[PDB]
Amino acid sequence: NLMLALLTNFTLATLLVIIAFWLPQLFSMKFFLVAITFLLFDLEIALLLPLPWASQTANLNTMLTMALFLIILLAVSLAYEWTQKGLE
Amino acid sequence: EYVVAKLDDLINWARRSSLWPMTFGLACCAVEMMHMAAPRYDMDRFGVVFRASPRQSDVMIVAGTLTNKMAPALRKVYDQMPEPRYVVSMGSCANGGGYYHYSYSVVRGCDRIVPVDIYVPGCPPTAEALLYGILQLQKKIKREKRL
Amino acid sequence: TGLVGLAVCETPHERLKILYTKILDVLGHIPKNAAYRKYTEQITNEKLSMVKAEPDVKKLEERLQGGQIEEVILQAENELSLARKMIQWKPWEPLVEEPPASQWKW
Amino acid sequence: RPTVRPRNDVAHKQLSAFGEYVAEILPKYVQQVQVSCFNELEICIHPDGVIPVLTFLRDHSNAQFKSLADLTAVDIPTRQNRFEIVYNLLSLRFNSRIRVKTYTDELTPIESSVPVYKAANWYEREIWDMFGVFFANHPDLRRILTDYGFEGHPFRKDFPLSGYVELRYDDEVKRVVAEPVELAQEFRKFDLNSPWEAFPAYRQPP
Amino acid sequence: VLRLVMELSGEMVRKCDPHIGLLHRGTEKLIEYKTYLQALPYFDRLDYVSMMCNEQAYSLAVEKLLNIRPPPRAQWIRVLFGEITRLLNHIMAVTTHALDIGAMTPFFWMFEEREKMFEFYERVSGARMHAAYVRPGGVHQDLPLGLMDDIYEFSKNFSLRIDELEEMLTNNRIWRNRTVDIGIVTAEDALNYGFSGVMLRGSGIQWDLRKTQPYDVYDQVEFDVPIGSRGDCYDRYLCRVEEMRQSIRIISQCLNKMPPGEIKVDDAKVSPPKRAEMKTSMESLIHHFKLYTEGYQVPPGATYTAIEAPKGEFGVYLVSDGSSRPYRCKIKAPGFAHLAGLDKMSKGHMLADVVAIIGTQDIVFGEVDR
Amino acid sequence: ELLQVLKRGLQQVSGHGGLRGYLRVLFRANDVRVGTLVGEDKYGNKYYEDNKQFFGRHRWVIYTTEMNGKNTFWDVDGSMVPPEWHRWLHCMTDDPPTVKPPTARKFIWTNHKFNLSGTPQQYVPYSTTRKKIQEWVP
Amino acid sequence: TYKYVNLREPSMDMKSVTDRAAQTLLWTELIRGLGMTLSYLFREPATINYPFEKGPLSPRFRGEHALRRYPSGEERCIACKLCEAVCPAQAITIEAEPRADGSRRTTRYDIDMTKCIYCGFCQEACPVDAIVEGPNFEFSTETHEELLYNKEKLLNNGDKWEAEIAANIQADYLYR
Amino acid sequence: MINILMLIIPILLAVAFLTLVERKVLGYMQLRKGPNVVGPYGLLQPIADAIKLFIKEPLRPATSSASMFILAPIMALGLALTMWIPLPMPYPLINMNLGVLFMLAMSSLAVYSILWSGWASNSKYALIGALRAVAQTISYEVTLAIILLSVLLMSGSFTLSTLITTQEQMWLILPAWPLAMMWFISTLAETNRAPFDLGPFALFFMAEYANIIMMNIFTAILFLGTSHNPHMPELYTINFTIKSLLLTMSFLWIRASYPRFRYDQLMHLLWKNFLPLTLALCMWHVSLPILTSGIP
Amino acid sequence: VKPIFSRDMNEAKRRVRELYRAWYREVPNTVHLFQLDISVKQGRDKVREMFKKNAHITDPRVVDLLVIKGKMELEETIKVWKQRTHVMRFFHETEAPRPKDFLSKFYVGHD
Ligand SMILES: NC(=O)c1ccc[n+]([C@@H]2O[C@H](COP(=O)([O-])OP(=O)(O)OC[C@H]3O[C@@H](n4cnc5c(N)ncnc54)[C@H](OP(=O)(O)O)[C@@H]3O)[C@@H](O)[C@H]2O)c1
Ligand code: SF4
Ligand code: SF4
Ligand code: SF4
Repeated sequence: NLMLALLTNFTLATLLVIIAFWLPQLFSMKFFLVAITFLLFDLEIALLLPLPWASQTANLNTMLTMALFLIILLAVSLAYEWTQKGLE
Repeated sequence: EYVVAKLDDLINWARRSSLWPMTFGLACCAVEMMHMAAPRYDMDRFGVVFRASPRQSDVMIVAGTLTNKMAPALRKVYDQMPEPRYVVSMGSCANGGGYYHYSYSVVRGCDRIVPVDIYVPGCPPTAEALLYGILQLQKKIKREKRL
Repeated sequence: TGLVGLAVCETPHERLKILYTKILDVLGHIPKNAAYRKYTEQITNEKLSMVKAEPDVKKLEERLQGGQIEEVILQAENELSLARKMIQWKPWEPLVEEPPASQWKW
Repeated sequence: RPTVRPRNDVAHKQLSAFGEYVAEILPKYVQQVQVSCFNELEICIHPDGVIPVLTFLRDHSNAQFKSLADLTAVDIPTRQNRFEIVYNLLSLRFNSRIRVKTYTDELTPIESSVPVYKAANWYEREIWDMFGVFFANHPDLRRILTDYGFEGHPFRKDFPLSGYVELRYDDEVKRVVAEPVELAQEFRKFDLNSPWEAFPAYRQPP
Repeated sequence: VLRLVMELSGEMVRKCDPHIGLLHRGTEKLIEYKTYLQALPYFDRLDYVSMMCNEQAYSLAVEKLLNIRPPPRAQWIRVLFGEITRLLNHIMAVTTHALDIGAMTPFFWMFEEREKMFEFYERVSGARMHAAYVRPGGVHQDLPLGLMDDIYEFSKNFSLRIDELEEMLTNNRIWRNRTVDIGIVTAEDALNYGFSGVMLRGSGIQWDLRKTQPYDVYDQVEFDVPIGSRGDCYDRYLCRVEEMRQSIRIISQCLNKMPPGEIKVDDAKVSPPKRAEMKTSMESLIHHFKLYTEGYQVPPGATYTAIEAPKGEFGVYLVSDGSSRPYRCKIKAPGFAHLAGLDKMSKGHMLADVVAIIGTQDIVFGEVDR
Repeated sequence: ELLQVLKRGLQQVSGHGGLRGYLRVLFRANDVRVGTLVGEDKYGNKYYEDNKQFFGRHRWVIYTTEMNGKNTFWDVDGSMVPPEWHRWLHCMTDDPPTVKPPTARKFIWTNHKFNLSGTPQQYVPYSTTRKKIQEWVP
Repeated sequence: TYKYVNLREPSMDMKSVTDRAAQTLLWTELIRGLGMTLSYLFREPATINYPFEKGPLSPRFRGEHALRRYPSGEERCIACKLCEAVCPAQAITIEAEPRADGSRRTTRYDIDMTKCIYCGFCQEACPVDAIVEGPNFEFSTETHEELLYNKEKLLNNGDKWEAEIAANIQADYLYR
Repeated sequence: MINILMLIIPILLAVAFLTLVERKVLGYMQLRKGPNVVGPYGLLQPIADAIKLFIKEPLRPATSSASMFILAPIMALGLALTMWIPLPMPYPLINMNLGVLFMLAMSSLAVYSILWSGWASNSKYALIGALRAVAQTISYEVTLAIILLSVLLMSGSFTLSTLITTQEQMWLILPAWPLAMMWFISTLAETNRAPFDLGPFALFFMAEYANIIMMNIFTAILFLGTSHNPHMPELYTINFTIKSLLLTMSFLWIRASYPRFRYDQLMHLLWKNFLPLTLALCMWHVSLPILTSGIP
Repeated sequence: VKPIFSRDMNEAKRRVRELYRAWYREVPNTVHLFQLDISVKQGRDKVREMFKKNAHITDPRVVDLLVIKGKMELEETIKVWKQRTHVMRFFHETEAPRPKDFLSKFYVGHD
């Protein structure tokens, strides 16, 4: 069971907190541009995720031109990051 | 009855095993405190860890001279420390102003700011003599909380 | 080739000659009776003769500097500022200020 | 002499030329007293103009000093004029050390050396701290070596070594570190001063 | 240790005003009451790293007041211990600088070797670090028979030990990435701060006190002064390591040239006589009674002396009376000069760069006092 | 080369004690080492030397079990060991009971004392002067 | 003297450019820097555990103060106030009174450990060699009162170290 | 189902007994002696740190905002321990339908552990430094996904069990030569304190050092393998542990040998320099199964 | 004239007035930003007793130096500086405090 496996880890993690809790008795907007680019790149990663699991039944010649195409534009988005990104 | 007396020593053994000191670079004494890291005379991972940190550390070594400018500064560090706290006044300046003393700026005794448990008398406090300060601290922890 | 200092070693001759000729005129505006004009002029005229005789030689730069032309140009650059400040505030020409109290020995 | 003498005088006459050269300008505004002893030169300056003296030695065709590096001050209560701010200057191109002094009492403000020398402002803060001499037209006059809640000026010979506010207790108040307590341990005042005069020629007639 | 009030436009520093002086011990007013022999151990306890390089400036200042030369032997001990401090300081100028960055190994690699260095100090003087060894009468106590063979034994293994750092730190990409291009100041405006040791010496001006002004038997010993080109933190670090490799040359030449003779000044108005001498003869013990308790009886006059510190200078300015107590002096450590540079050094740099500036300038907080 | 390294460790454990002896040099002592021992000191102090190992090292030495009245074997500081600290321990070359003899004057204490610490029978401050006398009587 | 720190362009053309680019493309010098600590790990560490092993010292070393005496009884300290005036910390205090009849040797003798910066000056200024600095490390107290030394007594209790002092002073007469 | 407890209790001991390795192996690098006084070789110290911090050490919170601060260590320890479940090993506990997708997911949610700690403190002084610590982890997770896919596109599906079978004769270090170099650096971004560094505070140590072992094991699956042997589970268990331990030494190697890269120039190593390099190799790894037949 | 200082006689008095307004506005601000300590009203009473001891005025030279000092010890709060309720506190907390009387001081015996 996956449900039994996950819940056992969290319940033991909660118990460790109580041990320390119960027993003893006596600005800058330049960071934002980095965070946004993380999200926009990971969505291109999300489109490029199926590649090892997808390419099994589909035609290779039709895929080859389209598979590289996403990575090329992923570099063009980084090419726009070279024309003055900032001090970061 | 017998289990009560033996379990108390086990908690005291935990502090006898490892003690994390504060790295105060406020002295010439602090260079001798860096000789505790120097391999020839070591308490490093024998008990001492040089990670320090203002909150996680159990021990704080007041290294040498303290001025009236640092008198409110060192006091707020002591409040951030956990309840099992031991203060070592390593150096003659820390004991009661080795030099200066009668001077306007230097605070006499350190105990006027922060209470001291272990005193180390040496100006250039030789690493050999500095090894006593930690070993005596481990020996001084004998009995805590009877009832 | 570049000098060790932040001032860029630029290949420029007669640049030293312009600044040293400029400062001589500034000295001959207000002070005349003062010794400040009478003593500084003969050092500058002695240095100007070395520039005219030696054409772009390192030995000319070695005379009373020995740290290339870039260090010698800095000596001329602040010379105009020092002469203008001496002309503005009277000290060399006039002497009339009060004497100190009689005590010196410790 | 082999071990008794440190160095024979040879550059003393060469350094005496500077004692004439600056004095050849002869300002009552600047020059006053020129003292030269033990391969060193000392000049004291009239309070009215200190900046024009410091612009001199800076650059200059005959002698290039530039560095007006180290800056001291003397506390002495014998004279009618109290303090004596002493400038120690060093040349890199010329290789010589000359001294600039001030004679004024300087409880009243004195002209600053900030426009001529960049690091002079940090030393000027120390003189206002220890001695209490204000510099006119000074940028950022802030306390360095003195305490934030310190009264008076810590160096002046008029008050004791221990001071007035020095001892800092904790005791009764949970957070507030004490100040008003004044008592300290007894500093033994030594009265060791030898009978008979130490050296001839230094004796001044009353 | 340092407060450092920071002004940050987004991430980089605009204004860096170091609100320092948190360790003003108050040596200024305190030395005024003490005699010359009494004031000696204050100078060692001023700077946290230099021991024999300290007192050296103070003793020579008294020696320029008294006009009495130290014995020819004692002067050679002064260089042998003057260069051994140039080892001690330039170890800490590298190790704690690397420890402030985040490097763990180069600190512990050198402190094994540095702990062997205090074996020399213990065998030559009482305490480990600070010693009342360099005095106005030259040198207090002679070198024992065991030490002179140990200096040669140490120096033989030292050349490989210092070169271990170069194959560890200088060759690596990290230091050519981090320390390169931080506060490139070499102009006449850089000269308007006056650092003396490193900085100006490290980049730009070829001036040094070692060659220009002799202290105790100089120019006779062969010296090598490293001068770079760029005023960045990396080239200001390279010269310090180049100082260390070209320092053993002096120590070896100190071992080569040692004339046997006097340790203190033979004239018993400056330095106390021998223990075997004072017990028998009369005048020796009376001078022993008066050189202690009472001071020196100094000639009056204002004198300024500066001997090259590995950090910069010790510009001692002693003003003297007829009395035994020196009335006011100021120790001009480069701590006042280096921290003043942070107004220009921090211009267009990150918070992490500021830590690298303090380390390369080697601002050990004991410097700032006078 | 590989066989000689493993055999050297086996000889060290077999030499000093055996099964119970090796455990005393492992649990109580920080480092285990075998070599020449003097074995002549006040109380239960051994003080060994002559071992090469490293520069500025004079063997295990070992702390005494019950020095005067502490009665401790697990934890012991440098309160133990009689007048030998300036001898074979660090400074001098000659051993205290072998070559260089301690000088007799009948002023030095016969039994060695431990550290004062926070325990009773420790160091104390005391007044010296008889002060200014004042008396009133009927 | 000049030594030069600047390399002045190590790369010129083709062969000299590629290897300077290779160290920045991958690492190489970081792997070379990894090898420095690698061999440093294998070589034996110089470490001294204090409760069993002891560190190196010298015949002349200054620690805790102790006053010596003559071989046939008698306190060696003569009471001068000599060591009092030399003391830069003013840790040592001395008030002297005549001992019973004839002899005049001390009454008050306090050395502060709250003060005292350890010089050996009091060892040097002493003509009779009373205060001789013994090889001492062990001193740890709960209070200042327990730390500062009383009227001789605890200083006279330095008999446990006076056996070492007598050995150390034999390396002190005619210095080293 | 008893095996879950046989993958938490010995794992919590492995994080505890790291304290020996993290300063003795690091010790000999710095020529210092680590643990020695506490145990025979310092084996009693790792368990002694637990008695020190858990039971006796009390709490002093800055503000304690109801649910938070006492919830952040649960997210820290919980996500670190759940990462052990999808691990292939000789045999995995409850094998997922897709392996590596679960591995990347629980690591991307492990960013919250340093996020909620920044919200726990009321002061503005701490949160600016806290967001900077998020930036160290969030940025490298972009590349971590790319370098993963290039290894997968060579051979095998997302399942971690298939990654052992594909490494039968030769390791994956040789075909993925520049990609293996990336996993030495990219893993150190997740609070390892080697290229960049920022009661319940003690619980973060038990979670952060747990991820260090996790990245050591995960690198020994993607790049190491040597042999499988289904008939003999004895040969695989010993050989896997030695390979993982050698990578643990390299993790402590960077911590001692090399200084911090600066936060600004961490975004010059990555993004400016690494992201054009990783995608160019990703472009290369798309063509590889098409140029020569290589499909699972 | 000599020496200048800053102001001449009558002008020096109005410099104190400008200094008084700047310090009067900071005592309500140094309760929320700093600490509660005592009171806002009691803090304003501490201002008036400070200027009473300084009230003499014989020469502008003495007055001008008090302005520079007044723009320093009272400036230790405006630009936000560390004190932690220890520095810049003028009033005695632990004062006895002693009184001036021939019956109160003589009973305790002093000097
Ligand atoms: N605000 C109020 O509550 C209030 C109101 C009106 C009047 N008062 C008065 O003010 C006083 C307040 O004192 P408190 O309650 O603050 O004191 P407390 O906190 O109880 O402290 C007393 C200490 O003395 C020790 N002690 C006392 N009796 C002992 C015994 N028989 N055996 C061993 N140890 C003993 C205890 O040590 P152990 O813990 O180790 O045993 C304890 O640490 C009271 O006496 C009360 O009359 C208080
Ligand atoms: S006791 Fe000595 S070494 Fe320590 S800080 Fe004071 S003067 Fe420096
Ligand atoms: S210790 Fe020596 S110098 Fe001091 S009073 Fe005694 S005999 Fe005299
Ligand atoms: S060692 Fe120095 S400070 Fe200590 S008592 Fe002797 S003279 Fe005084």
